[PDB]
Amino acid sequence: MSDRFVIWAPSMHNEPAAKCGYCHGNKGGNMDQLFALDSWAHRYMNKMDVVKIENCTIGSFVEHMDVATYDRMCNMGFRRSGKFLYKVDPLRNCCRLYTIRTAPQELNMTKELKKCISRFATRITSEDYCPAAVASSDFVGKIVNAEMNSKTFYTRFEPALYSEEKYHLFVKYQEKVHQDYNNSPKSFKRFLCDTPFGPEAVLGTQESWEQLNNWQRMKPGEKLKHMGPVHECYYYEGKLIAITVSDILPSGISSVYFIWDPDYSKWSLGKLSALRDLAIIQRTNLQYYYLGYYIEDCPKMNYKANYGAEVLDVCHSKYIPLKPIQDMISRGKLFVIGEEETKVTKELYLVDSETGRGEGFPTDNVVKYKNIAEEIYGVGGCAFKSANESALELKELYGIPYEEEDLDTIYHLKEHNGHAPNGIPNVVPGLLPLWELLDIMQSGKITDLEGRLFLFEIETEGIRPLINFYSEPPNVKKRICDVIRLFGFETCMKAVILYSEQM
RNA sequence: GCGCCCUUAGCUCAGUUGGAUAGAGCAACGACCUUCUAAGUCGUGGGCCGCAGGUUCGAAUCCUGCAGGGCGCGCCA
Ligand SMILES: [Zn+2]
Repeated sequence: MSDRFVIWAPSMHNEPAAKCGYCHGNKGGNMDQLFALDSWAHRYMNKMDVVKIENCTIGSFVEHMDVATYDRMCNMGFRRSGKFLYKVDPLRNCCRLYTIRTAPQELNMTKELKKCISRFATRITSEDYCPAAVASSDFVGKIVNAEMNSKTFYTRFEPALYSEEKYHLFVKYQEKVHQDYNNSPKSFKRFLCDTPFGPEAVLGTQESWEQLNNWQRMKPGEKLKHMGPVHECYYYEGKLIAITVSDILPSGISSVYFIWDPDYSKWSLGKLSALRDLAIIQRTNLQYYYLGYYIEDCPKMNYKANYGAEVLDVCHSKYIPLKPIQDMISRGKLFVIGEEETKVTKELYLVDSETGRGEGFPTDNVVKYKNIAEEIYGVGGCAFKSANESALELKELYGIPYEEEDLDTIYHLKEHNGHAPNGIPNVVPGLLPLWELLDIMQSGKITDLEGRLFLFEIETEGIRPLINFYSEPPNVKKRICDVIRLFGFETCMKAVILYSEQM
């Protein structure tokens, strides 16, 4: 209990584009960003008026997942945001997302923000007192040893729980900068108190917290044992003015949000948490700092570019630094990196390994990459014809209810408003392409997992062994292999999958 | 994220915060001692400068820049 990987069958629940929190479905005269790329933009310009563009969501209702398994998941792209563990395919949807990582050892921050760190260190010091005037090329030295020998601004680590003290600034700040004058209490309990991470992992032992607050003088090499969300309050005198919210994985730290007190924002609390929590890595033995979820379609997130982020890729699990591809990722275009064996007529082969399913790939710094995703799932790419016939063989090979769709049926018609078109699109770079699934059955690798997994329906509550693969209903079998196309091959081996019918 | 502030001894301070780093308390020596030159009072002597350049006989000193020293509060899923 509370230790196995739990993920339900994804169901693309869709809503009108007005409900979108970032894009609203309107981006002026920038219809190229709305669709995949320019190739279909030149052809769907007159067809977009007859086909509605909604806000597609790809995700599932998860219960709990162990920290070790989720580390791949947050590296894959399925970053936690509430209990709806979700992701957005890079092809169709109007608001794409994918995890990013930052490295504090060699971050290439811009010179514009270099003046910001010069401001917070002067005021905090107690005037005459100075820790000697020496060279400070590494900015760690003047912050770690200054927060403890004074009472200017001291912090304290806390778990992710409920605290009444934060409520005062949690409401007024939204009423002040977010214009959210109607804040029910459920907006705090749901967001930062019910996480998919294991409750024992969040609790752990206080010893991990004890050494965590001792990060200032702890010697590197000590074994860390912290895994889960983190809350680092920002005390001042005898109150709080900022609340840090982030999640520390067993391999890195992922940040989400920030909160200020409206009028008590004297000490420029916004940039303090960011600049004094990526320096945790140097003092500890951690390796990664995840900024969270990146959105190119939302211009507001451009400040995260200065954080040294890392635009991810979900089709091939190959990290690539944000700055070298700053222009390439612009305008909301697709981003799938090819290989030396690039082909414009055959689909991509996939790899299912313990370390080769989103557990880091070897990367070279000085490399002039090129974009090949445009020639795969677009007008100029011939891979669509091969994908069109790929679905035909799936139906006549084993008997799984996957039927192809016509040429002008890639997106739901505006006449489909009266009947919700529940289903999983086949042309999705995030989803496993049909090329690899075809080789799975031929190679016999599907057989090993066959006969070991149990059929588990939420509305049935029945346990029965699997002896004949074709005896189970095909519609249920359809949902089983859908997750195999989305959530790592092997993976599902150490996991149990549930299904949703028409939720 | 943008703003105006000051970048001189181990310290506080001068040179309208541009033309020698000087007094004073400290630690040093000493004609200064009833064994108060290791708790009097007087000569004072080592303690000399920050990272780069910038436009001028000139730079502790109009500072664009950087690391470190001052002040409203921000386009912060
Ligand atoms: Zn959207």
